[PDB]
Amino acid sequence: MLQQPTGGYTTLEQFAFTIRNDGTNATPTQFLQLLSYEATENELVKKTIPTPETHLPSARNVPGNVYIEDAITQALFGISAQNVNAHGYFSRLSALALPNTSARLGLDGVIYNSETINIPFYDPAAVANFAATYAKLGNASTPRYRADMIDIYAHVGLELAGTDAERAAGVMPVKRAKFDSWEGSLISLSRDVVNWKILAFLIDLCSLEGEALRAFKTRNRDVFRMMLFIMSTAVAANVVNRKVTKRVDRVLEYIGVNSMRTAGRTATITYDLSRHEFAAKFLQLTFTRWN
Amino acid sequence: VGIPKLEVDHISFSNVVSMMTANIRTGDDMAVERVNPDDVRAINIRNA
Amino acid sequence: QHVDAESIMTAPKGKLFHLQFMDGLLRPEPSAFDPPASGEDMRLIYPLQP
Amino acid sequence: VHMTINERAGMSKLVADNIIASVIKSNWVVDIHDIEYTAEVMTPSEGYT
Repeated sequence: MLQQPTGGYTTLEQFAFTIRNDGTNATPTQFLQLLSYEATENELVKKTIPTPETHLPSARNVPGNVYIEDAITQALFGISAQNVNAHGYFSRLSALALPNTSARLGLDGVIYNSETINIPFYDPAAVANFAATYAKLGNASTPRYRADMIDIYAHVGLELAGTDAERAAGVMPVKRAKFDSWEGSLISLSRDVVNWKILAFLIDLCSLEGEALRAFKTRNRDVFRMMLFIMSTAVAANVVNRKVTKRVDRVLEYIGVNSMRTAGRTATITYDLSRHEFAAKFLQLTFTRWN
Repeated sequence: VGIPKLEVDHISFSNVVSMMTANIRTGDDMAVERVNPDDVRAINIRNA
Repeated sequence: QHVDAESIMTAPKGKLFHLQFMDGLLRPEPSAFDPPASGEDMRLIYPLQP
Repeated sequence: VHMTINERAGMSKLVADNIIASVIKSNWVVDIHDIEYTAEVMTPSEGYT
């Protein structure tokens, strides 16, 4: 079980997160700086977010040994995922929040019926509060319940390049990111983030309380910023390379605006239409719960 | 550290970068339609 | 084999017919350049087992 | 929606169709303005032709 560590499940250290800065790994805090910010004459307003309708898909138990945690990490960051929004996996998960259910979430991220001995997991109460909230994403696709997209992205930007006087205020000028590069760097970081066990960071974002939370948000303010950037890459429209001195540089065109497609079909990772339907309803939950 | 393969002056046998497809074959090509404006009388030229 | 929605309302009580269900997990998606689509497929039946 | 059309110029016959296909499945109320017609009243029997 591992019970739960007080101060997070992310303070354990068995499973952490390191972006591979080429031949040598690093920490998310250490990577953010290699990037600078260019203020352009465009402005976004921080728009309020609507509440999420409470109606997570009912319990079914088809027998699949569903890799729910693996599926989640794949769509947001994964390189060209397929059938991400199919209905069967989530429905199975929602069974989890149920008081008294022989169905334990494996530590490795695989869900089971009944149990096992050889495999340690997360105590049933930690997962109960988790699936209470991320089961809802399941039906994000329905015509009626479906979430926005062209507007949640007014938040992505403040975090990635949000100046402190800017996230203190409401409006931030449209920025333009640019950082050093190794050519295959955009895909390379996206290939890397896929294995962070992003389950651990979320299954504890619903279990931590009033003080343990105040300390959690003030430390992992990076581990969040990271997956936000890699995600904001697929969305922004034009990638321009600058050849200076003996250096080479990647510019991400606009941090805060949904172009609606492409980014660079070759220079980065792309988002299908069944991705904007997903990544959107995702951010609508983590953001709200986050703040 | 590690001098580039050129400007050092000795022949060697190193690596390359390849791919799998024939490229020109997808069984397709850009297929676009064009609809004619209609009358030649009322077409706008004056956009400067 | 394809059945009809009118026959699914007149089938004798104890006569078990087979009706095949389509998979489609492993199917290569279309190329970037090709004709689009207009108001497509509607499916009318569902098993509740599974 | 209450989508109104002023002129059918660049109506790609594919997307020129997709509007009608959306009238019968989303209750879309469309419009046209350049069409002339001389329809006339008809009697019960004899019906349409």
